[PDB]
Amino acid sequence: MVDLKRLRQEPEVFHRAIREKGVALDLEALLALDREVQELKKRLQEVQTERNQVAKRVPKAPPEEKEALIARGKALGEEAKRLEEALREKEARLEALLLQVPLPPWPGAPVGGEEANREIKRVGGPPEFSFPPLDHVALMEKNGWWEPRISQVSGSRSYALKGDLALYELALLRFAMDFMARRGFLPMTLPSYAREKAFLGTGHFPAYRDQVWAIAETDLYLTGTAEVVLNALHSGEILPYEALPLRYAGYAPAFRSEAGSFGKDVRGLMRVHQFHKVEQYVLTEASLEASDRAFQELLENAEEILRLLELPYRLVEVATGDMGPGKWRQVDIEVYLPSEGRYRETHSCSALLDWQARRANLRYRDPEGRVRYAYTLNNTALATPRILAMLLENHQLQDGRVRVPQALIPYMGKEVLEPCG
Amino acid sequence: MVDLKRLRQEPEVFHRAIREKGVALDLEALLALDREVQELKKRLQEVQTEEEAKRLEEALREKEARLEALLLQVPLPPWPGAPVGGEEANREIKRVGGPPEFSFPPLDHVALMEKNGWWEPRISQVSGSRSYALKGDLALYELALLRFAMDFMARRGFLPMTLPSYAREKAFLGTGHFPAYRDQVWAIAETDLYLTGTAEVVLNALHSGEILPYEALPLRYAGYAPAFRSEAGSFGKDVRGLMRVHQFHKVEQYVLTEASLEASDRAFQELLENAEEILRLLELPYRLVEVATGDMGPGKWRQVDIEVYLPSEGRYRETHSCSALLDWQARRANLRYRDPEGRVRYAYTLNNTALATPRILAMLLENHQLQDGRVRVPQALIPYMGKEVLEPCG
RNA sequence: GGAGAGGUGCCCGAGUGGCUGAAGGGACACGAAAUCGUGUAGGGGGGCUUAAACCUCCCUCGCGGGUUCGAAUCCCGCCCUCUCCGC
Ligand SMILES: Nc1ncnc2c1ncn2[C@@H]1O[C@H](COS(=O)(=O)NC(=O)[C@@H](N)CO)[C@@H](O)[C@H]1O
Ligand SMILES: Nc1ncnc2c1ncn2[C@@H]1O[C@H](COS(=O)(=O)NC(=O)[C@@H](N)CO)[C@@H](O)[C@H]1O
Ligand SMILES: [Mn+2]
Repeated sequence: MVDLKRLRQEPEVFHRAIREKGVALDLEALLALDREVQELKKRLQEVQTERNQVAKRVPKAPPEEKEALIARGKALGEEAKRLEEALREKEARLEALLLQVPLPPWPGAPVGGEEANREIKRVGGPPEFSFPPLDHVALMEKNGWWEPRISQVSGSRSYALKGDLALYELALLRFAMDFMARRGFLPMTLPSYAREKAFLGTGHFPAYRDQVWAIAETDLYLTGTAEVVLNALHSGEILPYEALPLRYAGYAPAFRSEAGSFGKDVRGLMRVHQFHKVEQYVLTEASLEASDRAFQELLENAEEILRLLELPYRLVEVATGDMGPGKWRQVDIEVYLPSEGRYRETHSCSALLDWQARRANLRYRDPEGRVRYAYTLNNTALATPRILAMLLENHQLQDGRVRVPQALIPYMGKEVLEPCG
Repeated sequence: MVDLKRLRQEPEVFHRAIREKGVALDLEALLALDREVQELKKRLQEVQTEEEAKRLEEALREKEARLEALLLQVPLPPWPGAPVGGEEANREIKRVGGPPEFSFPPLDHVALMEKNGWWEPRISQVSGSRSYALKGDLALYELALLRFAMDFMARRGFLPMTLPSYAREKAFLGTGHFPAYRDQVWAIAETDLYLTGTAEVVLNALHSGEILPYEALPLRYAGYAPAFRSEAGSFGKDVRGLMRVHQFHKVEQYVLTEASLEASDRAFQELLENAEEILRLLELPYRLVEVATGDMGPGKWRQVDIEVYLPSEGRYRETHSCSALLDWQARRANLRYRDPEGRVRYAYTLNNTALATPRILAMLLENHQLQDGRVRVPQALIPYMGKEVLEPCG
């Protein structure tokens, strides 16, 4: 959600954002409807002022006028009722249009679609094996960690791990939580479902609604990320300035429909319906300086996690057309997956300024007493099992076993993962 | 699913089981409908030796479809040692550990959560009633308990597994969750998928259609998966806080064994001792409860619940539920094995909770609370938490 | 799936139709141990103004709608909380 007052006064700023982000939105029709709504409000307020007048002047009034004054206030009520209905319809349509308005991206973001995504940093590189390397699926098959029977049970885009790799998945999640905890972030375990209000607050609705699984015969939807829950926690609250910034490390199972992924990542751990993810969520004051600081921290935290996992990664600056309607800036972190001979996303670091805060009604009281919309940020801490794909391939041994990075030995109690069958 | 031939030979035994388990099922209408399917098969065999033949096959389909939906409701006879009656007839087998002694008025787990800021009650507005969200050390504690249960089970000879929380209809039918407990399961809209209330649904479905080798038996699985349940109660101390919620985490013990009462009794005992030893290591007072036939479920041969003591309520609360189902699930899920004589037989299935959060946290908080309001960590969990006492956040 | 009790400002809480955007107590801040005094919601129009400040009007007493001359108060739907039952 953008500032409506700012939208009226700098509309070309938002029209340029619409184009660069590929949003299908008629900004002029939006501005036309807004002017209708504002006019109709003025009318309603005119009737409501008379309503309140007449109501105040009925009690102490001469009986000879009493009848006429009550009948007059009754007609005022019937007209306000007619205006409220007209205003209710128009504001509904204006809401649907306003939920599509994108936030203008930061100038440094490449303008274009996915093609314009541009690498900015690279740490470590493709490993050089003195043996023919195996893909992660094959490694799991060799070590007996893969349960292919799960597709018969649960359908495509499902997975089930066996043996040490199952314990490895749960260790990776705790490894990420412990890391985030000792970086100042408050750990939280959260549910994986919420009502529509929460998806509207983050921006997942309406733009990404087909990516969400709904729970039938309920008003609930399965969340694809703990961001949905963490962002909705403080809706309608006016937080104190001294509480800021809020740094949350929320773990929750994730569910994703993966609509429109027909033909992409059909086999493996890369693109499944249900996974595990530890989320970084930051709520800070309405300051570019503070947002830039939190953004850098979220990136560094994710990078450090990958450094401890001993994985070669790269940062990618995401282009306007691949960035999302609400994003000021987005930087993806990609880890190299040899079997695909290319880097694959593992994290997505996003600054959204007040765009989510204006949807979820996230506000704080600054030191001077002014209530202002906060700025929100989020980034992956660690998500399984996609990360396991890189871990298996980058840490495979000659004999087909998989090493465990130094930082994970205390969690697993072994230096090399033991096979099952 | 019960054996058809067994049902024809001894119908009185399955009348007794319907009465003692209280199943809304007319067995005489099922038997009559079974005879009616047999008569239609006697007409077709006379046409096979010698349009009218296709009309008898279009009636057969309908009759068989009705018979199948009605066979899925036939209960398994319980073991004689099970009390007859409802929940009131549940009999305490034993109890281990005494109620805790406090030199101060104990707090309930919600109050302990409020005091230390381990609670996020704002989740009710985000996700609706009957939800929870943990903060600080209690959040870390929940994840520690799950890894602890998986490490324990893995050292006890069970194969650890991380599993999805959704499956197709066949898997719920295969365990018995469908059609009896359909209204306890959330469906995923615009899919043919349903959210599982227990990893039992996935573990039982894995080997559907396979003939397992005798040597591979017994199968011992410790599957972890988030759990989803449509009914988490309404309000009150029975559901308040961490006690009953729509989504939770559970580590599931699941055993598939050969078709012998000896093998099943051995497995049943193992599932108990595992949960008991988990509760022992968690330093929690618990008790075992034999479940009566009417509170047992249609497919259960024997069910023992394990309950843990909750001081604020001065009562025991169910934390584990240990079941033996003989081949009642195997006949639904098509779980078969080859015995040493080379004969294909339906296997026996068992399951029991290993550990489920966050309900177990309610007992942990109240039983291990200190005077100042902190909560100590049992020795078995210090390596997982890195501290002896849970520190507060807010 | 039911029964009863509720939801008011920073919190507890008074309000059986207008004297209530709101008493009293606590908390906090400021000013003049205890005491006294003052202060203590958000949103949106309009006037004036560069702006701010100031003046004025409208909406919100969990959310939305309805009744009425008039609603925090009465009705309806939804949401949440507590206690007892159902599963
Ligand atoms: N379908 C999927 N299967 C497996 N992992 C996935 C899937 N979708 C996302 N992930 C993992 O979750 C991470 C976050 O995904 S994201 O949508 O791009 N970003 C977010 O959700 C933000 N909340 C920041 O985490 C991905 O980088 C990837 O590691
Ligand atoms: N709605 C719920 N909220 C919190 N915990 C629950 C909930 N439902 C079940 N549990 C926990 O999960 C355990 C297993 O529940 S059970 O249905 O009785 N048993 C099973 O599901 C069997 N598959 C064995 O686990 C319970 O004993 C309890 O500890
Ligand atoms: Mn209910």
